[PDB]
Amino acid sequence: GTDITNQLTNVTVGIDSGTTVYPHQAGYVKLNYGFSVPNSAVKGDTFKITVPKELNLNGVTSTAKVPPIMAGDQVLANGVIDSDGNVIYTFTDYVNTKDDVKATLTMPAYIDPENVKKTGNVTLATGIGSTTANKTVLVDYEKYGKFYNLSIKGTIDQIDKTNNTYRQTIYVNPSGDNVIAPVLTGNLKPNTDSNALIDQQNTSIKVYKVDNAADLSESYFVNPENFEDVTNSVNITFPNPNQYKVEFNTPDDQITTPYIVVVNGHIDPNSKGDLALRSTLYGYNSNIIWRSMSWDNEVAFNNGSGSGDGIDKPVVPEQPDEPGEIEPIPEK
Ligand SMILES: [Mg+2]
Ligand SMILES: [Mg+2]
Ligand SMILES: [Mg+2]
Repeated sequence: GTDITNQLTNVTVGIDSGTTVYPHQAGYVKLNYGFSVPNSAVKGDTFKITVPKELNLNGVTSTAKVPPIMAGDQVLANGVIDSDGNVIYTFTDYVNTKDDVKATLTMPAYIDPENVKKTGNVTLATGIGSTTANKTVLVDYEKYGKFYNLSIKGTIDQIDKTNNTYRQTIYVNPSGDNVIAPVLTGNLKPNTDSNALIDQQNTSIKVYKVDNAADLSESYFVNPENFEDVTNSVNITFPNPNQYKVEFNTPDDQITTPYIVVVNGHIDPNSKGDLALRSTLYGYNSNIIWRSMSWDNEVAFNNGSGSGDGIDKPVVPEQPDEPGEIEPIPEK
């Protein structure tokens, strides 16, 4: 179990991405590593990759998998994230019989909103031993949309091209206003050829209640101690084609704090369209006027380009036709 980090040779480390990264358009940076393994290495030896706290490796959730390093079709090393957030790779028995091994590794890295608190420049740094790479990038977060007492901010946190999935978060009432009888709907962005498939089989939804608006930062981060899972209290349905509906039904029939809706859905691999979505928050004000406010999220399901050029903005939809009723397709 010798830490041979300093014994690796021909080491290269790099950070690749555009000058601007868009976390809510499934944007991420690519961390790359290259190195030659000394022949003295044996099964059990390890090496450490220094990871900056500003990034979340391989995914936006804690369950993201650390990819193994390969040698031909054999696993060269298996990695794990330690208590410091760094990655520890442990060599397999491949090094016991193979000499002159040269390896590479690329891991997508997402912006960690807990450590990047608002739109601005951030200096990213990663490395192996004394071989480090640095890059300053501009991280962009859009302010939430607000129409009367209805505020909303939708996102697309990441997509998985091979498994045809995507993860989206919708921040309901980030402004902390008073909303009576609120309802959230998620549709395909209208008049577009969206590739999303929204239904009971393809869409998993969880809802969390935030203690207060003050607990939601400009990068939309909420400390785990300030939100709790209330999926049991809302009514989730899919009343129309490719549309989900979340009725909050709180005890007072009013919400005064933000709510986080996490959507894990799927894409139609045979669709030639992009992942285009429109989220709409409905609600009454004190004067019982039923209104609706939307937010559009769109990203190309190409994977080729990191991100950028997508869509992440507010949209005022045609207001509801009937009070208390949602629209099958929120246009305008
Ligand atoms: Mg060896
Ligand atoms: Mg982090
Ligand atoms: Mg706040």
